[PDB]
Amino acid sequence: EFRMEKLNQLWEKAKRLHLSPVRLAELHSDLKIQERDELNWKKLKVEGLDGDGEKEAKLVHNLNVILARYGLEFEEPRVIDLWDLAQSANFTEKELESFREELKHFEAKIEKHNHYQKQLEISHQKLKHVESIGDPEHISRNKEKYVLLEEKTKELGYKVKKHLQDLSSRVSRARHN
Amino acid sequence: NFLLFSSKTAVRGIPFTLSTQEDVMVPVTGSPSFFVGIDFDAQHSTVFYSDLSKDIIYKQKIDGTGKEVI
Amino acid sequence: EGNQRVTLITENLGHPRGIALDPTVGYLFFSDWGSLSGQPKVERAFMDGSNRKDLVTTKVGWPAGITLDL
Repeated sequence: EFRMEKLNQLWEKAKRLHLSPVRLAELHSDLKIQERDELNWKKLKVEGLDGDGEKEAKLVHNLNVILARYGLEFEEPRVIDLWDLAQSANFTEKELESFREELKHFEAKIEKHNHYQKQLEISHQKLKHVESIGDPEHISRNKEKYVLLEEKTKELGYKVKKHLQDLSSRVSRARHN
Repeated sequence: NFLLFSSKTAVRGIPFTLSTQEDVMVPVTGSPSFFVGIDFDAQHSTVFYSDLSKDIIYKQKIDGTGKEVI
Repeated sequence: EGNQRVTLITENLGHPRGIALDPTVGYLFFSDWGSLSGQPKVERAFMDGSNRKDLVTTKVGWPAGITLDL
């Protein structure tokens, strides 16, 4: 890389120190520039074309400083699916925002439906215990609850299914057009 | 930008987006007309077309005015 | 006096024939004796063309005219 004797010695240290490669690359650059200046300076020493010490000072100044610089949002699977598909539909931003609010209301509906199905299950557990007990008054009361709670739960079931069909069909239509 | 297309009935311009389907330029139409060729000059906001039924080449602005024979 | 042209409805329009509106409520009604989809219908929109609905669809046939009892 360098003709110069003592610049070859200095250049090895920077490899050993693993300095910043860009600064390391620039360190080669100015040393390759300096070696031309250094040989030029000495070329005057055999040519006797300097006696004022300029061509020594100018080069050692840079070298000495070089010694310093280098040391040298949804919850239900169905609404998530509908939102994911509706993202790729031909919806206007206004229709997209209205559709977002519609999925929020649909999500509230499905949460209500699953809450009442779980209530229909714990009322079924109470009904199983009562039927095993066999008390006619307990059976009559638990029926008055259960047989009407079933219809309330099922009416929500129909309404959630219809809303899901409408939303899914509208998204599928808005994906092809 | 919009999608310029030509047919026998008319020359029309529709948005590239499939949501907002309404035309964005006045549909060019003639009585015996049969349109084939189209191009545009967006600096003057004009469209060139050829009525193959008349054998005439026209130019017309986007807003529907300024029909002239080329 | 025929200024400020702008198109409201164009999608699916088939054969639009009848039209009526009630600016006091903001609905626009128009009839259509066969769409690009095939179905003839009477439909309702807002007066800006948005939020279209099949207002009548069964046994519609060839709806030719519309008026409103305001």
